[PDB]
Amino acid sequence: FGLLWYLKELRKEEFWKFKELLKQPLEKFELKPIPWAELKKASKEDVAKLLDKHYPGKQAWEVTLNLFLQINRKDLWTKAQEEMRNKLN
Repeated sequence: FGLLWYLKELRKEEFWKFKELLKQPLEKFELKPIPWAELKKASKEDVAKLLDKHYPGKQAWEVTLNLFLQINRKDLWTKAQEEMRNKLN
């Protein structure tokens, strides 16, 4: 779960916002939000698994990166893009 490598960097309040945003309408991608019942006491590892269950493929990364921007972690956005660009070489 390469997603978890970045998710682990969220501090407590940023992670709470991240989970709340996952349950709300995802208007930029017209995807279905994660049903709220599934995020009851979800740890960082659990969220990484839910992202891969619900938004497999590039979708999970698209969602996660967009949420990073909404919770003011553009540092993590930039790091994730850098990894993805390095994979294209």
